[PDB]
Amino acid sequence: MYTFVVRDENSSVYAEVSRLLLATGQWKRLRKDNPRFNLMLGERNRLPFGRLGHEPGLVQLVNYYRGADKLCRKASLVKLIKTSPELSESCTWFPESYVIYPTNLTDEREVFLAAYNRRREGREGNVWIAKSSILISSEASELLDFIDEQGQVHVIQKYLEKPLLLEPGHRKFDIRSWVLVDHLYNIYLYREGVLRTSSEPYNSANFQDKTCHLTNHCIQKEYSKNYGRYEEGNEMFFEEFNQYLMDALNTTLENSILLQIKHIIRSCLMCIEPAISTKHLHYQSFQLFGFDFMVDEELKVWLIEVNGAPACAQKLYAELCQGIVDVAISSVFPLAPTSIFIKLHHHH
Amino acid sequence: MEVIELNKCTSGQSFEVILKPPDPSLEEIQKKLEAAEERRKYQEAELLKHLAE
Amino acid sequence: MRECISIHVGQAGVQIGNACWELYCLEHGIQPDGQMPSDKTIGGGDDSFNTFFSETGAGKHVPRAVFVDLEPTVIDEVRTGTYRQLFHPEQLITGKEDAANNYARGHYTIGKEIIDLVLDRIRKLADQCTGLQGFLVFHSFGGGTGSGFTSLLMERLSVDYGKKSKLEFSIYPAPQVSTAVVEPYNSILTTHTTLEHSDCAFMVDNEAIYDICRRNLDIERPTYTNLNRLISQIVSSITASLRFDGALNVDLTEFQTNLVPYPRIHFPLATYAPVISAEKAYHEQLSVAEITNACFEPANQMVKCDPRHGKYMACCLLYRGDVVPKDVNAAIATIKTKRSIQFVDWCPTGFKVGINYQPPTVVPGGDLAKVQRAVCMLSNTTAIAEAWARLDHKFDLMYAKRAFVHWYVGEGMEEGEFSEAREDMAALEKDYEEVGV
Amino acid sequence: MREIVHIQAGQCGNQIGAKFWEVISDEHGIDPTGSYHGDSDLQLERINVYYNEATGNKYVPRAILVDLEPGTMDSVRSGPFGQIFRPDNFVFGQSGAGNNWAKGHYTEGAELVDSVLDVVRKESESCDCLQGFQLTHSLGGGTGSGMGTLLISKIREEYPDRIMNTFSVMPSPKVSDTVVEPYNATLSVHQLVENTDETYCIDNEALYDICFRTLKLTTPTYGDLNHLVSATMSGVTTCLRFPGQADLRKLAVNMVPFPRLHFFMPGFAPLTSRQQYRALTVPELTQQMFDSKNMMAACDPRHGRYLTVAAIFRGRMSMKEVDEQMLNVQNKNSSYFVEWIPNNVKTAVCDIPPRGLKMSATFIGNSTAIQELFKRISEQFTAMFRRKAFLHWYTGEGMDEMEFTEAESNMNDLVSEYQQYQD
Ligand SMILES: Nc1nc2c(ncn2[C@@H]2O[C@H](COP(=O)(O)OP(=O)(O)OP(=O)(O)O)[C@@H](O)[C@H]2O)c(=O)[nH]1
Ligand SMILES: Nc1ncnc2c1ncn2[C@@H]1O[C@H](COP(=O)(O)OP(=O)(O)CP(=O)(O)O)[C@@H](O)[C@H]1O
Ligand SMILES: Nc1nc2c(ncn2[C@@H]2O[C@H](COP(=O)(O)OP(=O)(O)O)[C@@H](O)[C@H]2O)c(=O)[nH]1
Ligand SMILES: [Ca+2]
Ligand SMILES: [Ca+2]
Ligand SMILES: [Ca+2]
Ligand SMILES: [Mg+2]
Ligand SMILES: [Mg+2]
Ligand SMILES: [Mg+2]
Repeated sequence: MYTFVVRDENSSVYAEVSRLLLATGQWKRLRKDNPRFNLMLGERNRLPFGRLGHEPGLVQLVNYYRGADKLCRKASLVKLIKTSPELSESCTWFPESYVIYPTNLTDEREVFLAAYNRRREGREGNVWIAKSSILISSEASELLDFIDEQGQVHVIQKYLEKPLLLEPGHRKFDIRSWVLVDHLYNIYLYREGVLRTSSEPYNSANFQDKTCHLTNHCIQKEYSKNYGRYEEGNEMFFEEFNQYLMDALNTTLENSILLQIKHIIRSCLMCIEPAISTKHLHYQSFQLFGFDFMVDEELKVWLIEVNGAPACAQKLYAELCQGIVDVAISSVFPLAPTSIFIKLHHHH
Repeated sequence: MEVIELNKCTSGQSFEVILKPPDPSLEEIQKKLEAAEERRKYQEAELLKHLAE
Repeated sequence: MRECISIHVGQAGVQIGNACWELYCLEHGIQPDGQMPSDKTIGGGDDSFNTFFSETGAGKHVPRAVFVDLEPTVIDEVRTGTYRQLFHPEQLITGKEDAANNYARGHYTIGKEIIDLVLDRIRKLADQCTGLQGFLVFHSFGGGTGSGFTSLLMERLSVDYGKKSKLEFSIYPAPQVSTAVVEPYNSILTTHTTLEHSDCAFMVDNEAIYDICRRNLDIERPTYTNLNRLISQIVSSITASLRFDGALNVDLTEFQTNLVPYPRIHFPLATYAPVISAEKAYHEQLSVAEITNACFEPANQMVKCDPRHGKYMACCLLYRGDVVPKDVNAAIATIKTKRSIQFVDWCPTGFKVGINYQPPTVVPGGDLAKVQRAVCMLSNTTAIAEAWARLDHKFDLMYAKRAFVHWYVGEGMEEGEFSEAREDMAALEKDYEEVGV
Repeated sequence: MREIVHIQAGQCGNQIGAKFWEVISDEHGIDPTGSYHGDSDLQLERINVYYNEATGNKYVPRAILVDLEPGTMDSVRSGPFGQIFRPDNFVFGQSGAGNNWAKGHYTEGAELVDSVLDVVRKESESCDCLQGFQLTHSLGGGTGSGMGTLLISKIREEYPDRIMNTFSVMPSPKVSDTVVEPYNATLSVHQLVENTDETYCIDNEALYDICFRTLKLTTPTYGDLNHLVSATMSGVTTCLRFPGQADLRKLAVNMVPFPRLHFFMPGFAPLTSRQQYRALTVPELTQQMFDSKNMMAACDPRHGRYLTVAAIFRGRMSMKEVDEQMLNVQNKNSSYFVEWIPNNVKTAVCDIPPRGLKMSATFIGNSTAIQELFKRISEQFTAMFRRKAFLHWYTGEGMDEMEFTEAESNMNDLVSEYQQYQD
């Protein structure tokens, strides 16, 4: 009889995993503070990694990688890419970014302005976006002043002015990929992604109205008037998107986009493996990641960010959560296909 | 990667490599010990009083 | 030459001390009868090994050691054991009933009645010293004597030997080899009262030693003898610089200067490699790079924690055996490009290296195989705060219900000492976080 | 040299005590004449814990036999090992206690108690370093219950910092000599709450059910019950009589988190009926040891929570497999262990097994489920006290009703204290 504890009541993903675990009849849920557990579904913030793996005879597993925050933080990701030789400052799939600390608090203000002034002089498009852990503008003055009005670290990265627009609609979108890393650091890409589409026509001459520029599911369902017009819940899945790429662009989702997505996932996760691997640790970790990508009109894939506590598409909860149990939990605590994941092989 | 202060002798050697630059008094202890003894004496006295009753 | 006095308190301190002095004698060529044929100066001398051994007119080399326990069964092993002839009776101090795993019983009730005698015996050893450096104190956190009497002894030592350094070798409690539930209480109580009196403390978590014995030595259920012989190898690596010719860590003061820039954060992490089973027919001799790389694996640390998620304040590499500086620097360069070694911005990113050409000595019939080269890394990392957090958490669980508190109050301790000690530990955890994040 | 002084009082106390000394004398290789004839040095390593060494290499139990009538101690002196006890350590009157706590505590017992203390003092004076005392008695009678608790009170007055341990047999209407047993047991329990450091609660109802249901004895006798008590007493004192860890005070420190909650439920395995030669595996030993049917307090552990648990394994077995099974019982039923005492389940192993068994396990639990035992006694007490029934036996000895009402409230307070830690 295996034992687990639930320490994040707000996780829709691991509420289903917990539901599945109990349904097997071979897992028992303890009080959240009971130290005699095999599996911890930990809290998002300040997870007590230091107390794991010190119960005699208990093989203990947790659903988060200590140190994975370096990848799942706005400013942290930028610093990681610029300072890690595996990714380098010339990384071709990450938008030119800069970490800007508000003046009321290293910082990259002067470096940003230098590159900003260069684009302005060369007639090039100079539209940046400021965000933290949102404002879109082409004037450096407005971007820096907006950050000083806040008190948290922000990042300024280039705004993809030439995004791939779906038709009909002429509308922006982004691609969410769910990736699972087990205790052995196998990288599993869920076969099912989701396109979070904008239900408004993309307008390049008005960044003030952010409805057609931000493809967040919450913004479209609150400030967009065409929500659900083209696809239910502004969510297009790979089957429809692949069929579209073939009909419109005479190409496939695997060739035009997925190869780059798999390459980006591997690069990011392999880069931090020595820092977060639990191979020789007194406890074991796995974690579910949400990678967000942008695709431009040239079919080049750009990484936008990585989410360390992602939610899932309503239609895909059952399949993904069961997969988490099969490859992440039961592989360590076996019970008494055609896998839904794509293993991204790599050198350890 | 610099080495400094290399010292050698018959039984070994030592050096330094730089990869990058940047109470209660005796009286007070007695009081604490005696205060604890007094507390034990008081607790034992109360027990004996309880048993005498 | 400057002398060092070793003090062993309680069962853990005594049994570990017994294993250490057994090893010291083998390393210096001293026989169980105390004779040392290699020592050509009969009756005296100021050689490096004389920091730990005095000499009688008859040529006997006597450890500068005192053993103290409230129950005699552990120390009776010394009085009749192999090395019974090394110590004279004045050095072995035993009572009749122990502190019952009760810090307050060892510190107050019993400590008050035996402290003066223990200091007198220590004074007799000090009177034999021309320039006493200080003391090395071995004890458990969990025992009533190891925790309670040690803290009282350390307080009196600061009074009677103000200018003398004091180092600790402390056994951190692990339920796998413990039958006492109150050890978190005792550990926090003794750390609070000893913190201001200890210049540098080497904590050894029984959980780490236990798993190294099972994993590397293929011992299914290690005994205290298995644990102590491994611990004594690590202790020997740490104190070798005091007992052999050299220029690194040559006196107790140097341990603090090299390992402790901030006085309260004085708990360096020890990591030792290689630990090879003697039952193996023949093992591939590991290189300098390989044993150095092993110093950054959690599996060979004396306290299980993750130094990848802390900051370093100091790092010292102590090699024994066939090692030349060329290969050390080559290994360090390789590890920097592969490991996550982050120093605090106010400390230099460097390593102090000591090499002793004499490889590790293995006790005949022990569990450890003879190796051509071994290394002990001493790093002052904030990652060891994980061990304080673990211990403080168990404390909080029991103290919230006042479980077992009456045993301590019954010995004359005020309940307020619990919260005073716990708040001190909270301040210690805050100091670590301020430096490491 | 951590000596223990053993006292046995009244009929039950002396009959169980006699069997205890017969069992451990066999384990230590001591014959009925006090002469050692074992074959293992482990038999003598800690022999002085319970035996004094007389001239001629003779070992004499450090035992004091007390009663208010001569009958039972005459049987002991004529029993198997009756000749092994010190003749001067027999202290007895002629009046009897009439199953009356007041006679044992205030009148008949009061006239004899000073002479018992003289023998206790004599034995204590010849101890290198006395650990404490252990008393065997029943709570339902008059001598063991009334005079036994009187003795405990006077021993605590003279030896206030020594550990006092008891094996206390709790009465049951299923195995009853007289109807006043709940009166005597309620009066005694308050004394135990105040004046002992550790009490092993042995319920005659649990002993009966074990003999009848598990051992398949059609007509259990007091002798059959005492066989279980002997085996249990040997099990829980193994860690005192052989090399290990250790002493009564250390045991108390790790078993008793709150001073009044010092009443333990003991258990034993195996309990086999005559399929008796079959080898018993570690899993079987561990599963039975935690089974309610193997426990002797007649309380359902699954009705409360374990504050602390000690388990002793005897015999040449796999200590690796012991830890795996122990860690399996906890990590499979952690809902019955309080989560605010970390690592509150301790395991110890002893190489010497009990006579006739390849291996065995003894269980010592400090469980809040023991409140069920005190609740049963309290309800039986009140059913009679509500009508002042049989009180004249006690008022005739000078007791007042107010002392009964105070004992009633004292034990209900104790029940209330267990209930708060069970939630
Ligand atoms: N490594 C190691 N740990 C030990 C040894 N002996 C005891 N311990 C540990 O020390 C703790 C118990 O404290 P002890 O040193 O035995 O107790 P003490 O200092 O003699 O104090 P009291 O017996 O209570 O008076 C437990 O955590 C044990 O695991 C030993 O020989 N080696
Ligand atoms: N450099 C850039 N160029 C173009 N669009 C961008 C961009 N950076 C962000 N966006 C837009 O912003 C949206 C999401 O922004 P971002 O992911 O930084 O905020 P967020 O993290 O709160 C949403 P989530 O974490 O759920 O993916 C995307 O739909 C994308 O279209
Ligand atoms: N287990 C057991 N219980 C007994 C024995 N003799 C008496 N009892 C119980 O003890 C109580 C009677 O007390 P008893 O010891 O005979 O009275 P005393 O001589 O005045 O102390 C009743 O609850 C009996 O069931 C015995 O030999 N074994
Ligand atoms: Ca000499
Ligand atoms: Ca000092
Ligand atoms: Ca009379
Ligand atoms: Mg995000
Ligand atoms: Mg001890
Ligand atoms: Mg009777």
